[PDB]
Amino acid sequence: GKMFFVDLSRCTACRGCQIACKQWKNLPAEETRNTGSHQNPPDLSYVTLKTVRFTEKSRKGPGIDWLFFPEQCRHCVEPPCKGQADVDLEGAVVKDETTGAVLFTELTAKVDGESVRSACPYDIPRIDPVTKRLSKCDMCNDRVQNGLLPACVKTCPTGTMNFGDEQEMLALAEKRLAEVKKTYPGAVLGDPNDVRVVYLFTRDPKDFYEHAVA
Amino acid sequence: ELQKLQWAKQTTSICCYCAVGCGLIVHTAKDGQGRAVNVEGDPDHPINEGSLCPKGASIFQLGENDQRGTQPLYRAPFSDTWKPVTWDFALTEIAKRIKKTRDASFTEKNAAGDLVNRTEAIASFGSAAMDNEECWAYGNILRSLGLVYIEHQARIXHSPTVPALAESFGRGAMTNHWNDLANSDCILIMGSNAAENHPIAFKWVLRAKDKGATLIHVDPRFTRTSARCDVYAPIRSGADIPFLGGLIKYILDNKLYFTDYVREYTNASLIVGEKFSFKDGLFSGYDAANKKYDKSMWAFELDANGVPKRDPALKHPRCVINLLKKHYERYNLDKVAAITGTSKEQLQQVYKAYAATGKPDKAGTIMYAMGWTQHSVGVQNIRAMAMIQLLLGNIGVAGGGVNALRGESNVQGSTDQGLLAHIWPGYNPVPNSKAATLELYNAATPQSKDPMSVNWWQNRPKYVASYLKALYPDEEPAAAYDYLPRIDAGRKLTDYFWLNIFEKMDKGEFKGLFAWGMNPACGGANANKNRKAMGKLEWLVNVNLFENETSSFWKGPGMNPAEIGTEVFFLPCCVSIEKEGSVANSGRWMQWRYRGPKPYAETKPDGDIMLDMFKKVRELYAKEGGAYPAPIAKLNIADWEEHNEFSPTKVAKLMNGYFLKDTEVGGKQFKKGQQVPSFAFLTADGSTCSGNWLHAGSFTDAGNLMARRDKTQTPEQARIGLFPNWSFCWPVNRRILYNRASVDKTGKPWNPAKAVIEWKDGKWVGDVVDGGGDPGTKHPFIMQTHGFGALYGPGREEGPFPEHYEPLECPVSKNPFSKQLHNPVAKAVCDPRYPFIGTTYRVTEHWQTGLMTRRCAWLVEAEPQIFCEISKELAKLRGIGNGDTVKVSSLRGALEAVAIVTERIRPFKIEGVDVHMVGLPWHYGWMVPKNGGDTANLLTPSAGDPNTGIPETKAFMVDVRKVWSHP
Ligand SMILES: Nc1nc2c(c(=O)[nH]1)N[C@H]1C(S)=C(S)[C@@H](COP(=O)(O)OP(=O)(O)OC[C@H]3O[C@@H](n4cnc5c(=O)[nH]c(N)nc54)[C@H](O)[C@@H]3O)O[C@H]1N2
Ligand SMILES: Nc1nc2c(c(=O)[nH]1)N[C@H]1C(S)=C(S)[C@@H](COP(=O)(O)OP(=O)(O)OC[C@H]3O[C@@H](n4cnc5c(=O)[nH]c(N)nc54)[C@H](O)[C@@H]3O)O[C@H]1N2
Ligand code: SF4
Ligand code: SF4
Ligand code: SF4
Ligand code: SF4
Ligand SMILES: [S]
Ligand SMILES: [W+6]
Repeated sequence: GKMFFVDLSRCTACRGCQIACKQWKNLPAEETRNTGSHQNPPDLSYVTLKTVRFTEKSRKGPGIDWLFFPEQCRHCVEPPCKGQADVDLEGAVVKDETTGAVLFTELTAKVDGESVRSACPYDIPRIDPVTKRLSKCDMCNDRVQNGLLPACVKTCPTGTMNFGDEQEMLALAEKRLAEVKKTYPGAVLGDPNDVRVVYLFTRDPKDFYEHAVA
Repeated sequence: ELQKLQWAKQTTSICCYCAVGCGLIVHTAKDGQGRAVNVEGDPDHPINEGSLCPKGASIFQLGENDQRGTQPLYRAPFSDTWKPVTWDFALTEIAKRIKKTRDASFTEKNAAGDLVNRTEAIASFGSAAMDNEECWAYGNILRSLGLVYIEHQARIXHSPTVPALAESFGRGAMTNHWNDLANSDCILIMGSNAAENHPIAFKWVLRAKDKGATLIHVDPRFTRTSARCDVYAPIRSGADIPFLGGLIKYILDNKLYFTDYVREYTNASLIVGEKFSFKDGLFSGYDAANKKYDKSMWAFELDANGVPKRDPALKHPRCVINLLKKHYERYNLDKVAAITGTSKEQLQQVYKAYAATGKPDKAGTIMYAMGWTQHSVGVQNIRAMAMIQLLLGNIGVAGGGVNALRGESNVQGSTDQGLLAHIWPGYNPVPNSKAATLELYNAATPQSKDPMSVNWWQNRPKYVASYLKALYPDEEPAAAYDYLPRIDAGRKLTDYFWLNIFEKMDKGEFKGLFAWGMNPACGGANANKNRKAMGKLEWLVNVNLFENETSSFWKGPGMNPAEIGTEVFFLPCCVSIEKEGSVANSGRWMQWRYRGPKPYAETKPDGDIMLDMFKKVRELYAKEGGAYPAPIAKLNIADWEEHNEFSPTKVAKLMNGYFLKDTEVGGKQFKKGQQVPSFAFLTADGSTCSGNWLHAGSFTDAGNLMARRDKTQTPEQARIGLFPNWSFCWPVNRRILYNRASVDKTGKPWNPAKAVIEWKDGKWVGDVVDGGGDPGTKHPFIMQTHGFGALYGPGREEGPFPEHYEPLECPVSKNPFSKQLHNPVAKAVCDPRYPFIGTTYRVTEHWQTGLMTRRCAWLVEAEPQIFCEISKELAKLRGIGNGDTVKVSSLRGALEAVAIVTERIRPFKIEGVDVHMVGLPWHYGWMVPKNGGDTANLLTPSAGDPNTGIPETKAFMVDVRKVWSHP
């Protein structure tokens, strides 16, 4: 299967990834306001599969710890969203057995949407109010199966976004965790045995987002 | 197969935003015959490797955008409505406006009765956003029309600091290039927010860190850059010279300078004359009545041949380096810490890390962009960086350089093409009234008697001749010389620049303005004053992608169309991906891009617009006569066109240049019609044309070298990332300028592991050598008169060594280094109702005034509204909560913004008082989006720096007040 390694110690919050996801899928923009933050859209929605969350933490001395979290579906090895949707209808949520992508179909309109979100330990699933379809990151599974990197991975200038075979990406995550701990001692990988989107957090993942880890 | 791309033609392009020069792939429907369907990164491009920031990444949405101009619009005097109109009408009516204004205002001779052949009732603004071929053509059209008031973007952010690099190294350009950053051992980012403003730069910065590099951010604010550096050092606004002077003292005191480099390749050994002195903040030669220096007091002592004397031992008390040591002894850590607000401990950390790159096996680079360098001593700030780099042996080396980051995708090119008042293309000066012949023009070029000084500018007469032979190939250069307009020798040079253009407009002194690819209604400081002043024009040609605050100033806030007589022609141009041409990035990479989709609707490439507009002026002169027709009538536009259209390919071959007849040059036979293979083979006698001597080598008989997409590298090229076969850089594909300084006098690299060039088997291997000659036979700075990197720079108006003079007028009363508080060769009101230091800056998601990015829904999505960043301390003082609406006011205007309260802004400790900085983006404008807010330039003064002729956008006094809500 495939896997993302996301090294948050390299992220400049340029939000190339957030634009690249919408450009590839031709997703519409939300109506947004500034409410005292660079963060926008403020949350995932039916039309936003990835948003970069900004959190500011004080540190002693000059500056802050500025925490950037480009949030997306984790493509869980054993996805509970599927387990819950499979209660109401099989084929609403499937698994590509080649890539490991967890994929919502048009039959998500025929299952209990709110229950599927509730079963997501990462609170990823989002519901269209008109159609009641569910949307999320789909791993750019079409691009992946046609030799291309996912849009958000290709666009990322810093080396934050990494993608490939799960064995190469786990080995990369381990090797990089050892190096990054030298400068960021509280560095951890997010749920690295359970997910296909493996974040390296520079400190306690919850500081980045309430749902950063299960 | 991906359905989205299945039947679409793939072409390559170059990002239309910042000067990184990232590569794009464009997919166009119907195998090229349709609209764009996709735009993303070019995986094969060596700079971005397929990565894009949200601006590059949203170019699909910029191009395929139903808000774009569709055809020419017309606004009649006093009219409150646009009138859709044809191209034939618009360009016929404009051709008539030009001729009328020109005829009515042409001066064949000035008051002194000297030949000038110029119009002073037309100005032009723009543009760094145009292709290199369009920039070159546009300048030559304006000059053949006799304009002198020709300005653009570069004047605002770059022209204030470019002299620092020309004085120090002999050229104004960024010394290295983006990939080269990965070779640095210590990266000092100071007056740059590169992670936000040159985002793909951080690919290469973080790769340096991977190989052991220390990343240092020195900035008044904590930014997205600061988050990814090892060291964030806060500096209070305008304390950069003290910061850098302290580093100079530190390097000198601790002998961390690279002696062999300093002795041979800098002017450290040159004997300064007895008339040079510094006391009490003043250099010798000070005329206190006129606040200007007699620079002859700063002259070197000369030998019998007129060559500056040297003590290679560096012992003579009047050796530059001994004078340098004496000058900087005042910049001790306690004084520098007190004025910068940087902790003594953090100063020592940064000084130690950076000065460690004095060792030959380590390289340090300084990255600066605009920062706060627009003020009268900005040029001395950059001088100090250049001096630090010359002391540490960091000029000419991989991972070194002064990386002066360019702003716009083609601001390098647009400067190269002479879209500023004082320069023709190739940095040949615009003649003044006293330069009455070509011979007199050429006599002003300084000569050297030192046989080791290449002094390459001595070749100028070949470049001026070849450039005249490009505009007028049937004329002798000496005759052609009289066709081009001249500035008054008596007049202060800055009277012809950006800010005086606005001042004049507001005095009613211009009939016509071209706002060609600029949004002055938002980009100019003091927007209230400039929006009023545009009313005082008779006519305005605005060429842009969208309707905007400039095209439509007449129906802007508080305006009455009825009362405003300005006739406006809005001419819609096509986006970057809809045309062919080249853009020159910050590293001087001249990169060819191709059309994806055809121009949207009836939009046109700038090239077609300007050529059709001119062709109509030409024929309208051929049938009515009128003022001095010769320049217009004889201008060689044949070479600019193919198939009844502007030809990027043919303009690029003319700019490179070709032999106008059979010529023997440099011991070689060249046939008529052949391309000039290099500026080395240009002549002064009319055998050659070249639109731009820097372009000689870019488009040869081997073909279009700008269009090369070849990643072939030797091991030594690949080790430092020269990519010599990927596009082409001026001059003659020298990727790292001054690279002769990277080797010893035998031609062996100081740092073999990062060799730039190396003498092997009687040749220079690696980069193209910056100056021909056997090892040890030439001084390494070939564009300098004397040939050396200048630690002592006596051409500078403020003195030959940088000295702290307080840029922050209002809150500062004490200079701890001298009795001279302010710049003695350069009045702010400091009204106490405005206690806070206002500043403006960018965010990653928006571009310039936002004219482009406020039309992009994904960028508005991320950054929908003007905001005001303030400290928790200023929040607490003004009872402002995060998300509260606030009113930001100055003497010049007022606006509302959303407060962002953040520890990313801290108070500055100035003379035991907390002084508060207020930050705004200048990306917003009344036209779009709904509720986006207006320009931060409502608040900024026009007043302007006496020296640089640029107003203050980085430190201007404001108040911020909570705008109250219903309980
Ligand atoms: N995203 C994006 N990128 C852009 C642009 C854009 O609009 N948006 N515009 C482009 C253009 S045309 C230009 S010229 C460049 C400009 O590029 P930059 O110079 O990077 O632009 P700014 O953000 O205006 O200023 C850089 C930094 O200077 C700091 N600064 C302010 N005052 C001082 C001071 O006294 N000392 C020091 N050391 N730092 C100070 C500010 O806090 C800010 O973080 O950016 C280019 N790139
Ligand atoms: N307060 C404040 N003011 C500033 C600054 C700041 O930091 N603070 N920054 C200053 C700087 S560094 C600069 S460079 C200026 C920039 O000021 P402007 O140049 O006036 O800014 P824009 O017009 O927003 O950006 C350039 C224009 O190029 C246009 N363009 C794009 N492609 C094409 C094309 O193919 N042809 C043509 N003809 N036009 C095209 C875009 O639509 C856009 O209008 O602003 C300056 N003003
Ligand atoms: S593209 Fe990369 S650096 Fe930019 S915000 Fe996304 S993950 Fe971070
Ligand atoms: S993998 Fe594809 S769908 Fe998922 S966040 Fe990235 S661009 Fe969007
Ligand atoms: S993150 Fe949530 S939506 Fe994505 S696979 Fe796991 S359980 Fe399903
Ligand atoms: S704006 Fe600059 S960094 Fe971003 S994609 Fe364009 S050239 Fe590259
Ligand atoms: S610029
Ligand atoms: W600029």
